[PDB]
Amino acid sequence: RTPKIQVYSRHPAENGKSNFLNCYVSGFHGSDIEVDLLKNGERIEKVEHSDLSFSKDWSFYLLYYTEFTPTEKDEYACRVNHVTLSQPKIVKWDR
Amino acid sequence: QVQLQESGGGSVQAGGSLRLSCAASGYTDSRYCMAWFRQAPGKEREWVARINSGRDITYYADSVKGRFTFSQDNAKNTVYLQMDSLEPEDTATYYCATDIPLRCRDIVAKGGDGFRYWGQGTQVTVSSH
Repeated sequence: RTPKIQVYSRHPAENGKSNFLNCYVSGFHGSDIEVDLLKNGERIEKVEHSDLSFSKDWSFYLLYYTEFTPTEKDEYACRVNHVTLSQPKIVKWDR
Repeated sequence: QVQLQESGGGSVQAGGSLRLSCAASGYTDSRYCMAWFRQAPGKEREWVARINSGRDITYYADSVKGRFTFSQDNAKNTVYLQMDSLEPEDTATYYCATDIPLRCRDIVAKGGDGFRYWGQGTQVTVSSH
């Protein structure tokens, strides 16, 4: 029904080295959908994504990603707006 | 330029509730992130809470998690921090801090204090029975 969201880094995170932060989103009827990556709750500027979509059942598979250098204390999250959602869903990165 | 509106402090019986309030005029597009610190007698400064400029992400100090919650007014101009289940240890002066999203992004969420624009502080005194 509503989108599935996973948030995870390309590697076991270590601080001061370069890794990638991924947001995988999947569901149905995506033409409208808006996905942001967040650092300390504010949008990350340069972010890329790859989209895969099928008309038969209107399924979609999106992957938003950014090269980032994690630290001890910087918090990172994914935000997703969709029609099915009355209010945007947030998923916090964990480790 | 940026003017803070910060309010709500006063005296409360322990176990009671108290709503702090913050807003700021002067920001471009009224877009600004916001955090609360408090200073109590006998302790260092303590970070309490943080909300982002879009107002849909909140981080809280473990010390207040489950007790303190951000909300917004109907008009959306002001942000509230609802403090329930107050204890005497929460007696302190509370301050809010604001800055533009571009800077806020690099101000660490739990603890970061690099905000340019602060309130003078509102005092909360939590007495026992």
